[PDB]
Amino acid sequence: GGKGKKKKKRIFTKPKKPTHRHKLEKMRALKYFKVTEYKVERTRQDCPHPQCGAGVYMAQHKDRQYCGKCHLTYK
Amino acid sequence: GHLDQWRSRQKIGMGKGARCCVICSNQKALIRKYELNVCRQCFRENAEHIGFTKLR
Amino acid sequence: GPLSKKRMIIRDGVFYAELFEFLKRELAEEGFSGVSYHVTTLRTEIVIKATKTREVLGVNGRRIRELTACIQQRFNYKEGKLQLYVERVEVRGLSAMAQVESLRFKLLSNLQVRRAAMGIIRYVMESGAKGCEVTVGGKIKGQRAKSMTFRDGYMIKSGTAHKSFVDSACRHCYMRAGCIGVKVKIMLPGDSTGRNGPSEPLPDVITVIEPK
Amino acid sequence: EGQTVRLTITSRNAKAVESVTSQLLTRARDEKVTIHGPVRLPTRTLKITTRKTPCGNGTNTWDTFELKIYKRIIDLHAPTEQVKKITSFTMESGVDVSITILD
Amino acid sequence: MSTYVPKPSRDNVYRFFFTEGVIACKKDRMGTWTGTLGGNTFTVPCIQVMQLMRSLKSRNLIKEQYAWRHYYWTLNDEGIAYMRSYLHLAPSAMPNTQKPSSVNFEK
RNA sequence: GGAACUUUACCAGAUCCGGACAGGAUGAGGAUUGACAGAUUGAGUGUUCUUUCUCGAUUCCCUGAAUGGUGGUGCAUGGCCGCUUAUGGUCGGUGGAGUGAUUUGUUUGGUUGAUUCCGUCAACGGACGAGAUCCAAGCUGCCCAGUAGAAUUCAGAAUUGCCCAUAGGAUAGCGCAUUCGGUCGAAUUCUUCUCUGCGGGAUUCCUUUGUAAUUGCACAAGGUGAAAUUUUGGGCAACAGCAGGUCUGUGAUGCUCCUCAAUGUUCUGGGCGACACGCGCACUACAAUGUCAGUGAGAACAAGAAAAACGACGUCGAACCUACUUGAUCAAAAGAGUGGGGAAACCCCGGAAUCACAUAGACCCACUUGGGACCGAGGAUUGCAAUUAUUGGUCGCGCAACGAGGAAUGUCUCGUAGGCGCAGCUCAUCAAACUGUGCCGAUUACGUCCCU
Ligand SMILES: [K+]
Ligand SMILES: [K+]
Ligand SMILES: [Mg+2]
Ligand SMILES: [Mg+2]
Ligand SMILES: [Mg+2]
Ligand SMILES: [Mg+2]
Ligand SMILES: [Mg+2]
Ligand SMILES: [Mg+2]
Ligand SMILES: [Mg+2]
Ligand SMILES: [Mg+2]
Ligand SMILES: [Mg+2]
Ligand SMILES: [Mg+2]
Ligand SMILES: [Mg+2]
Ligand SMILES: [Mg+2]
Ligand SMILES: [Mg+2]
Ligand SMILES: [Mg+2]
Ligand SMILES: [Mg+2]
Ligand SMILES: [Mg+2]
Ligand SMILES: [Mg+2]
Ligand SMILES: [Mg+2]
Ligand SMILES: [Mg+2]
Ligand SMILES: [Mg+2]
Ligand SMILES: [Mg+2]
Ligand SMILES: [Mg+2]
Ligand code: NA
Ligand code: NA
Ligand code: NA
Ligand SMILES: [Zn+2]
Repeated sequence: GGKGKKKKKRIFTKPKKPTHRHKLEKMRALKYFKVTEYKVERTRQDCPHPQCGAGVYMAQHKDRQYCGKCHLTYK
Repeated sequence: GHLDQWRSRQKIGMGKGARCCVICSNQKALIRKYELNVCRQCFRENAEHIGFTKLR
Repeated sequence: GPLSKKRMIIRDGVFYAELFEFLKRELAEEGFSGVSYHVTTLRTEIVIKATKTREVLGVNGRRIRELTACIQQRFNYKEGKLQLYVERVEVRGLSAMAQVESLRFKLLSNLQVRRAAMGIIRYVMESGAKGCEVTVGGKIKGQRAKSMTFRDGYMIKSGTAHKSFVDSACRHCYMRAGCIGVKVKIMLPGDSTGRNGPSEPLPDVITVIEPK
Repeated sequence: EGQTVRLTITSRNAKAVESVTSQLLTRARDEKVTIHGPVRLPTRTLKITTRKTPCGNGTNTWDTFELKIYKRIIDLHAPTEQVKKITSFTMESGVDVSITILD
Repeated sequence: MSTYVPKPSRDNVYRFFFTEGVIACKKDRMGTWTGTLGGNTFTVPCIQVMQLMRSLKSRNLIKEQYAWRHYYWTLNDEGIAYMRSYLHLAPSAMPNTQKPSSVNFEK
């Protein structure tokens, strides 16, 4: 037996893990658009998934061209 | 993700955890005869309304 | 395929019990005394019995339409298949449900338990009841709980005929100290048509016809 | 001779089911249709036995709750319009009347 | 499983809540609630509906009743007043429970 | 409360906010949400991290607050239940008695299970309980059947008289010989059996050279009868109480505790099962009034499938239970195919087990063909998951006790005890439990206050 529903307050070996926050990208549309004097070009490729908003720009991570919705990675 | 893991075992819908009292949501001592799905304590309080009576 | 007869009556009873509980919780301030329904090929025709007929109705039927929408959404009734009606209780004092709710309201108004219970007993007997019994239990005087019973007139307890001759109701009272249980039992008088009685003499009463 | 229509009357109330059956029979006799006979099917008793206590203390006492189901059937050789006319009246609450065509 | 209710779902529940003055939802944390709007069908998670109604109740925009694992939420006068302002509905618009009755609910 | 996960309240860990709302700080090219891949990790878990996308005013951010809790306290409570207590008990009004607490009523006596009655009476009138009422069973009337059955008459079939066994006893037949629920015949007629909503029927009714009575209330034997005393078995059940149980039934609840590395809520794993031992309650036995292997005749109460889901084009159609066939040119358990049933309709003419058999069957008093505990190996089945055997089936193990059980101790008086199975209930899978049901069916007493 033991104390009924009591806060033992044990000691944690692993340090407390932080909480994830959105990484701000200032002027994301500025980096996506490539306005050559004016013909605006899309540096990121348009989505190849019609159901997942056909035309939404994918990511440009090193060696990965995934999208946010369809998650159709290119590598 | 966390949404995929959230209540994944409950989504299976088998065993006592799937079932509950239709009146009080308790999962203990459920009467499943005639598909009543009412816990015994709730059934005693609501027996007359359902139509049952205490004969012999 | 179609449900068996056993399953059908079980479904009807469960629906009635749910409907009764919903109406009792909703129309607590009104003297909700019972509910009946009659399913036909056209509609459902739920009839609600209450004492404060205008209060449950609302203005232009606003509340009764709200109740109809609640029942229709809960049980997935199609359009033009559910209809609600409000009927007034013939005698307020002979309904145990109405009196116990009134006693609950009196106790929440911070009144003396003895005075409130005697007032309920008085009104019940002026209504024409053969007897009335009121029970109040819980933390009344102090920390130590106690139960007091107030009686007047006739009241039968044993057998099976007491179920037909006695109307009973119990309610919870939520006070600052805790829960208070109120019970009202009314020995209904004989009625010709059974609207306010069982329409039968007591099981142990024998009457000898006066010769002509 | 003609098509046969089956009236199935079921109710939890014995008095209600009997009154509906009598009213249906009387209306059929008024319409002069050939009825076979009101057959009283066996009464079915739904039994639920539960422990009285809500906690499991003391002598293990039990509650036997019973629900009785009454069923009647009436056979008559009448056109569907005539059976609809016979059936069209005010029934008691809690009584179920079903229409079946025999083949 | 999330209470992050999308805005399009919010006004869809809001549109139903104005058309029919009450909303009934079973207290199942893994079920889906179905409405009608004006003839179509839309489904929104019950957890999102309960979160929206809890916000309305905390603001005193609705009245809440509960019985047999089912919620019943009903809009009061403040609720409909806020309801019209949010939806930008035409003035004097009233729910089905407040439109002209012409129906006798007596006996 | 028969827990593999869930239940679950416990343990070792990781998730989510399911902290509404209000006020602040922040915030449009961004308040936030959600994630590819690699690595962190038990987690091809965006949990967190690197990297970027995506979301969008839904949310963070912090202060109060709020919320949830099978957290405490049943010695703060409601409700319910158990017990006091299965017996006959309980209380006013007015009147009598007492300074008063209180008493009388509510009693000498007899009778009754009964404070049930008669009778008496400083009490008189009442109220509850008891009785009555209610449910079920036994007999019976009306009604009634194409969801129950029966009997005749024509057809269609089968046995058919000389037969006496391996040794073949006992046991009714002495105008027309029997048999055929597949003969998936055809006509008639009917309500003996069955179904059941209301009725009937039993009450001390009848009779004693009876007990009593000199009055009554009644009792005992027999009669009548399906039933002869509360007909039988249940349900209900007063008034006073208990610091009985339950905060592990509820959106029943005061006070109190935790509340974003939580006592909330999920997910993973383990535990609730863990054994030198003690105790309650069961199951199986110790064998011949038996065990095996055959064969026969034969119950009752009961259960059975699903939607604001999904597939098909506002209706079926698959979840449930079953019958038949197949598997089968070769074990069981399986696996399949087809058909039926919403349940008096299919299961089903419900082939239950005790039981019976002149079965000319095996065993022959022994831990033995008694007893199957423990254990090994193959295979199948339920489940998302079977290891700590889920559960059947097969062959082994039977050298595990146990040969009738010390002191003590439980229940029981008629279709009862005891035995014997069956159904329901828990249930995806699993009854040595419980709730009911029928089958086979006694010994003893019908008495007492010795024990309690
Ligand atoms: K006095
Ligand atoms: K074996
Ligand atoms: Mg009485
Ligand atoms: Mg009685
Ligand atoms: Mg188990
Ligand atoms: Mg577990
Ligand atoms: Mg766990
Ligand atoms: Mg939040
Ligand atoms: Mg918890
Ligand atoms: Mg709780
Ligand atoms: Mg207590
Ligand atoms: Mg208590
Ligand atoms: Mg305790
Ligand atoms: Mg006295
Ligand atoms: Mg105690
Ligand atoms: Mg508490
Ligand atoms: Mg245990
Ligand atoms: Mg034998
Ligand atoms: Mg053996
Ligand atoms: Mg597992
Ligand atoms: Mg095996
Ligand atoms: Mg042996
Ligand atoms: Mg058990
Ligand atoms: Mg004694
Ligand atoms: Na007195
Ligand atoms: Na006789
Ligand atoms: Na429960
Ligand atoms: Zn319940």
